[PDB]
Amino acid sequence: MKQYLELMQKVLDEGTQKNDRTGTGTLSIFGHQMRFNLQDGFPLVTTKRCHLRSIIHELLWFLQGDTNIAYLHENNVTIWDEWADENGDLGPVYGKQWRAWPTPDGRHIDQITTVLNQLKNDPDSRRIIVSAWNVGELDKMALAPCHAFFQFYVADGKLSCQLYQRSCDVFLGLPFNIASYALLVHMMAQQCDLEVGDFVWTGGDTHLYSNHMDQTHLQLSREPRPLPKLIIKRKPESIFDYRFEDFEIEGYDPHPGIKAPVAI
Amino acid sequence: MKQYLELMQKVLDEGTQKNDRTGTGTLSIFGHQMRFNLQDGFPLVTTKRCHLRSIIHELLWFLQGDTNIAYLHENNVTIWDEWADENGDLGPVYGKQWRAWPTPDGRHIDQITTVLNQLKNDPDSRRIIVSAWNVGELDKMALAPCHAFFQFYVADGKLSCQLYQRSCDVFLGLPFNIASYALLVHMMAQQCDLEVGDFVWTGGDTHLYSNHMDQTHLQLSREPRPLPKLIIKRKPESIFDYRFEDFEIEGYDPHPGIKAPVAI
Ligand SMILES: O=C1OC(c2ccc(O)c(Br)c2)(c2ccc(O)c(Br)c2)c2cccc3c(Cl)ccc1c23
Ligand SMILES: O=C1OC(c2ccc(O)c(Br)c2)(c2ccc(O)c(Br)c2)c2cccc3c(Cl)ccc1c23
Ligand SMILES: O=c1ccn([C@H]2C[C@H](O)[C@@H](COP(=O)(O)O)O2)c(=O)[nH]1
Ligand SMILES: O=c1ccn([C@H]2C[C@H](O)[C@@H](COP(=O)(O)O)O2)c(=O)[nH]1
Ligand SMILES: Oc1ccccc1Br
Repeated sequence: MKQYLELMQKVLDEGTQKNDRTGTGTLSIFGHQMRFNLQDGFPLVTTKRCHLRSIIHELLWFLQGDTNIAYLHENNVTIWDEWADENGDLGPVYGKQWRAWPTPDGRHIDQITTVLNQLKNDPDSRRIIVSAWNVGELDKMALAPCHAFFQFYVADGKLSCQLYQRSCDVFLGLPFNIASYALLVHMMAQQCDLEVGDFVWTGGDTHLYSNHMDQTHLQLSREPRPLPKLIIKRKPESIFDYRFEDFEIEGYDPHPGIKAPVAI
Repeated sequence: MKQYLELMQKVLDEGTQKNDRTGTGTLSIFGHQMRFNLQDGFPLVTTKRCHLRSIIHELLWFLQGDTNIAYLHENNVTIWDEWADENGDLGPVYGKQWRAWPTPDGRHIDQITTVLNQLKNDPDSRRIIVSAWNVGELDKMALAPCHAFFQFYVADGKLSCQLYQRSCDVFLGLPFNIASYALLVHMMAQQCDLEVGDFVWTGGDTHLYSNHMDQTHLQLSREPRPLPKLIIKRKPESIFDYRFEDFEIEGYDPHPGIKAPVAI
């Protein structure tokens, strides 16, 4: 899509050359922001084929708060395999913080229920926030949260959300990340009887890996196509009762997929 | 400043009529970002006179990590008076989280020292972050953090920083907030022997109060003037050893101050 391709081009034109944790070099920029009016269509990249299966399962998995990959495995979703230990545990990553942020006094805070309580009883609140950046638990996590913190906003009967992504691989991760949060907004909006507003993506270290340059130029040579439409075939009794089959993408006609390998 | 006036105009043209904490109505937008190349001069608004005295004392106070207002009072800084209790305590706000974030196991994490350690040993890290959004301690704070978290970035020998502000009164608080963080970047850069890069400001609920409309129109009618230059007269042995007198602003020639009252 337009916003995405503009960012890719920006990284190419303005990015500075610098490596990553003892590894592949990158071109990076710091601080960028894109806005997607969800009423204009579901923001699933069209300049390359993207699959939503893993994205949907991962989101349902996050919402359940259990950080063991068992559920992902039961559905043959392997995106977290390289980070899980022999027992399938990842430590207190995303889901754990979203649903059970541990306090110093022994309590566990359900931020998702909190946000829903706020959207229902105090929609104009300026602190409808969910943070996964639990400083005291970073060392126990298989990896530090990338999509670290998001905030909701309501105006004119529409639900908007802004995500702060501290680090972003523009080619591989960004499309996935945008789709994931767009889905969450639709789900939250359905549960609150609200229309969807804007999804605002804000990035920190936004980069392109040196070995994805040809892939980037190829995708930039393609014209974005009309965005698909997200359909939720059922209204669950709560944000925790959604099922994989409840989602359907309509009118998605992307260009062919583009493979982008990674170093180890 | 150009960026600041543009945001102010944006709120006026695109803002939605939204009410706030049972009180004064506002015009608000959600999600915006501004960039200040600190190499172009210190970002202290010139379309209205702004005083840095309280801003400097508050930052030094944040860095010391003590949340009692005693130090502020010793220097006749009264900006936190309305939120402090009879003993002058504010609960675990900003400073406490920056310097002693409590973990579930009883430890207290010094995020400022952590960040300095990162800038010195691993400047390319994509997780040089400080967060004041401690979910488990929000209820104990006099007020929920507004400038909720920030991230540093290093490229070409320059230090940049991006702040996420969840809520922002564009007229009264923003100028203060921008100056505060710009000062922090200068201090951090001096300690790490780096040049100053960009300060990126990202906002959540960005608004203008209905009773500040005349004041806004007045400031918008004024032409911004060349930005001043920040001078640090001494290089302390550490980020915690700065003193009020170490700072000096050169070439600040602003338009007259504009008073903006608040309801109670
Ligand atoms: O670990 C991943 O893997 C894939 C991946 C795909 C092809 C490829 O060449 C490489 Br490298 C990686 C991924 C994505 C969806 C899937 O259904 C499967 Br399976 C795998 C992936 C693509 C895009 C974003 C991803 C993010 Cl944000 C996290 C983890 C993965 C990830
Ligand atoms: O609590 C404040 O007060 C002042 C303030 C000034 C005039 C006025 O009409 C009203 Br209302 C409030 C402020 C600012 C600097 C000072 O030296 C002193 Br004293 C007071 C203020 C101005 C701009 C930003 C502020 C922020 Cl972000 C926090 C707290 C204050 C604050
Ligand atoms: O949702 C995600 C998850 C991971 N990554 C990327 C970011 C970096 O490319 C790499 C992680 O490196 P660090 O930021 O942790 O240093 O994986 C993303 O872009 N988006
Ligand atoms: O650094 C600061 C501190 C406070 N405020 C403002 C934001 C809102 O105008 C009000 C706080 O309202 P809530 O976000 O808490 O609802 O004070 C700022 O703009 N900047
Ligand atoms: O395989 C797919 C194709 C299009 C959209 C989602 C999936 Br998953």
